[PDB]
Amino acid sequence: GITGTWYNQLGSTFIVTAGADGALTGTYESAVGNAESRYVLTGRYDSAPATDGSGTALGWTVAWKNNYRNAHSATTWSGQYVGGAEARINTQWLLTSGTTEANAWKSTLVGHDTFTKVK
Amino acid sequence: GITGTWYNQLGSTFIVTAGADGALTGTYESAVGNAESRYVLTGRYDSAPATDGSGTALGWTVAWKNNYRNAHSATTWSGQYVGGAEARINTQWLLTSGTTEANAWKSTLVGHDTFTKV
Amino acid sequence: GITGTWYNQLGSTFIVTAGADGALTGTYESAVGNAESRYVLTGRYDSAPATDGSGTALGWTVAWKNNYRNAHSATTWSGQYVGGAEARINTQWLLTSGTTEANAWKSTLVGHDTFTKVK
Amino acid sequence: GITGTWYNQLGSTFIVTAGADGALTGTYESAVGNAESRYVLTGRYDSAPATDGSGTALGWTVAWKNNYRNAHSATTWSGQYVGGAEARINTQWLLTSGTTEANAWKSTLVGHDTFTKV
Ligand SMILES: O=C(O)CCCCCNC(=O)CCCC[C@@H]1SC[C@@H]2NC(=O)N[C@@H]21
Ligand SMILES: O=C(O)CCCCCNC(=O)CCCC[C@@H]1SC[C@@H]2NC(=O)N[C@@H]21
Ligand SMILES: O=C(O)CCCCCNC(=O)CCCC[C@@H]1SC[C@@H]2NC(=O)N[C@@H]21
Ligand SMILES: O=C(O)CCCCCNC(=O)CCCC[C@@H]1SC[C@@H]2NC(=O)N[C@@H]21
Repeated sequence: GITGTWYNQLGSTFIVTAGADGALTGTYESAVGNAESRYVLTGRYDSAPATDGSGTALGWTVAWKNNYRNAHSATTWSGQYVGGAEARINTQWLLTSGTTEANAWKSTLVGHDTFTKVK
Repeated sequence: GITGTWYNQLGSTFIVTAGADGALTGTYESAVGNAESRYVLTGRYDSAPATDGSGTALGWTVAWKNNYRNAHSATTWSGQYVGGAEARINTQWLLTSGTTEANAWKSTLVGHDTFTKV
Repeated sequence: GITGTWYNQLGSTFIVTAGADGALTGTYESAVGNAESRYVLTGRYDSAPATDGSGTALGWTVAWKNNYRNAHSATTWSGQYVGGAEARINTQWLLTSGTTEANAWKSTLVGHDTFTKVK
Repeated sequence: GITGTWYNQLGSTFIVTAGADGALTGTYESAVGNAESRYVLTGRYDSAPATDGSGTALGWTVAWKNNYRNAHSATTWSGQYVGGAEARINTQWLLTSGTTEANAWKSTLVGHDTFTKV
């Protein structure tokens, strides 16, 4: 159910393929920030979820560098997939920028994104 | 400089290989929590950091399931690599557990880990 | 505009009074967790906001101990007030529990709450 | 044990008084960021921690505005006090800046600070 095209509240696009071994691979296109075009993403997910009523834990990373731009930063999203008629991935994320050692204290942003599956 | 064996402050070991295009691949062994043996890890890093003096942005994920246990959770570390004599990777992490909807508010833990090659 | 009664998506209630010196004082009643009745809250807010189109930065803390229960934990909410016809306080929070030194790594939860002002 | 003068790893000084019912009052002086002089701080702490061996839960807020500057932001630290010979306060913090709606996604920074009386 994870595999497919998803969009978040900002208009960003997340295209992912879930592998049988727990691997997530795909491309991400961000509606905001210092980004252009597609960026490679790689992640992991729990391929043997609990079967009560719980979500599937997962996470993925994107380094903001492709052939067109490099923002010297990486974002990791951690959250869970909640399947159903209306599938959603609720996340919390951390965006770290490469900084000198003096600005290190302000290298990391934190937010939350909710993704909606197309079709 | 990233490629290698790293250890954090809790006793975990992180073995990673950094590929030429920004890929991070390896295995993780946790010292705490519901965990036993190695777990596969994957991530990405800036394979062209700035030349000022800044660290190298990176991140990776470890889903806590292997052929022995499944804690139904995944951790993502976000931080930066800083080279030099005493190379370090400073990160902050988010641990999300699969939960029912009524427990989603307390699904995520947050912490910080410092990795060194010592 | 901050002063008043607010509710979040979980059904929790936040009654606050904003002082002229940047102080926030009031009571909080949580719909979830190890809590019962009212808990004292104290915080600070930027009493001289930018006047472009931006929110007002603020934060407050609640220690989960009152005369009825003690959860040995404290939550701090950090966010901004966005006034208007439909006033909202968008937050991110950290809940830390007192732990032994060995469980310290798992002492802190992180989430996000959106509050809606009544009337 | 909480009452006193504390310092973090960046050079900031935290002067607090802990009241009998759980109130935290004091002043903060930052060593980094847009900041100059002391800022008022208020918080709460568990005024009846458990007797096992656990730390004391606490939190406080500092709005970054005083009679000299206004960074239009507020930081909240959440963590715990651990007594003993080398008393420490370990925390994680969230720094939110007032933003326009189109910049709300990047309104909040997150970090961790360790305070000692040294
Ligand atoms: O590098 C700094 O110091 C930060 C500068 C401000 C933002 C610049 N942009 C970037 O670094 C890359 C864009 C990241 C986009 C973010 S990741 C979390 C959030 N979700 C989403 O779909 N888009 C945003
Ligand atoms: O504390 C508990 O066990 C209940 C809370 C839910 C978490 C359950 N999941 C786990 O314990 C999975 C293993 C995570 C261990 C973490 S990842 C962040 C930190 N760094 C490290 O090297 N080990 C710990
Ligand atoms: O103490 C632990 O180890 C955690 C145990 C699980 C939760 C127990 N509950 C508590 O500690 C106190 C309840 C806090 C309520 C939280 S604060 C953040 C969130 N917002 C809101 O309106 N309610 C919840
Ligand atoms: O890096 C910048 O200045 C742009 C990012 C927005 C933040 C603007 N606000 C400030 O700098 C206000 C002062 C915060 C300083 C922080 S609070 C967390 C950390 N601990 C400490 O003792 N000082 C720093």
